[PDB]
Amino acid sequence: RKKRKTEEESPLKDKAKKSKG
Amino acid sequence: GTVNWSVEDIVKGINSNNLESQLQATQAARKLLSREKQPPIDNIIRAGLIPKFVSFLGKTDCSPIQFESAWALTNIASGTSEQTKAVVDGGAIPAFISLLASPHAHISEQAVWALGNIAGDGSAFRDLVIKHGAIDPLLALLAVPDLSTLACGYLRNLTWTLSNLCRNKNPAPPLDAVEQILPTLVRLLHHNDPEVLADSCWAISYLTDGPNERIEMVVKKGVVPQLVKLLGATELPIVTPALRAIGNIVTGTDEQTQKVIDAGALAVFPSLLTNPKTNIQKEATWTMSNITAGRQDQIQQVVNHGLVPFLVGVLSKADFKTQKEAAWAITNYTSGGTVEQIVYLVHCGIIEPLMNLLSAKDTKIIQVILDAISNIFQAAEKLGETEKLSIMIEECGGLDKIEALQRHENESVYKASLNLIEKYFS
Repeated sequence: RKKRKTEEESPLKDKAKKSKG
Repeated sequence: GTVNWSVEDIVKGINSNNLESQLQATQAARKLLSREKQPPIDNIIRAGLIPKFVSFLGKTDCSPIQFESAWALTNIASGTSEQTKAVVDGGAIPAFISLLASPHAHISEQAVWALGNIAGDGSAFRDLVIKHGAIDPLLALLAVPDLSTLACGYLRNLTWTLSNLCRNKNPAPPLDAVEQILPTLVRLLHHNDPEVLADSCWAISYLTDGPNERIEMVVKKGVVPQLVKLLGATELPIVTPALRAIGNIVTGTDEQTQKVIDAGALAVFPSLLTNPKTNIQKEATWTMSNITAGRQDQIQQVVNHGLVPFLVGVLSKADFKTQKEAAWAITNYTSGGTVEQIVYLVHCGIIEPLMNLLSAKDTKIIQVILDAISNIFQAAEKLGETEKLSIMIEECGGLDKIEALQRHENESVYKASLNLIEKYFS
């Protein structure tokens, strides 16, 4: 199994939620 | 008279039998939940306001209170899972999906935003939003001839919310939901606004994160070329997700990997492998490790684009995590590469930077490196050049470390060490 899938996925991940200021 | 109200005053107004009084009180609530920091989300929930807010969403006759309560519910939904749960528990999901059809663009946009926060909580709510039928109305909002005629912010919210419906893996979104959303996604990926492009890339990034069948339905859409183009963007918020998507794609079948190579992605790596943002450099090296884990003709493409000296470069100096991905890229390269290709790698100066990493406090990178040394000697063994290789490793303090790891603790290590010492050295 040569290919290595993602880990911690750290481009992080865009904020999942947004508060409307 | 709707600025910095106390929760009790807000409760007082919402409970009155006066639609206008409830409107002022709702707007007051929205402003507390919109303040710079420490919005009293829990206090509002305890006061039992969510059900009132959810019910106001269905007041077609009074669009302003539909907007205000939509905004208040949006900010509550932007909180913790328990807080988002409170909004869902109030029956807001279907109420919001009905608002998507509103004649008031600013109200349906609010609904789009709220649904964004609900789906963004995780797999469960994401799939619940989809079950209540949110995809069709959302996509219908984009069924226009030219995306540019839509308000800038309205489009950014729709895209972002769609990227959340594509987000999370345990489980991954429903296959049929992904197929529904993709064509629109392919279209947003060609829009000129940098935010829209970033969120579109993120969406593709989520969809390509998983089994190869998942990657396939995205690649099948012919977006690899556009992703490669965005890979060369000057805006970091675009390059980051785009690179993550390209990286995910190359973790699949060799044929899926060939698609990114054909699209000319390798020409952008000299830049990415020396990128100022350590993260972009880490992701790029990881991407390289999966390409060097491919066919010899794909490893050869890595060679033709002159990316080997860059790997030597990353292995030599970089963030430790980036160096670790470099090790892999090397051990994979040496594992599937031809003899002639392994020779080239050595001629590029891989031996020294590879030896120096053996001094690292990380049993994993050590097994990876020791492994590569093995593969390299194996190639030299095929040319009767084992001794010459021994010298090089011996000349740069190499052996002085394998002998050291020979007294290492981890079984897999000292074993590999002990072997290299007797099979090629002492």
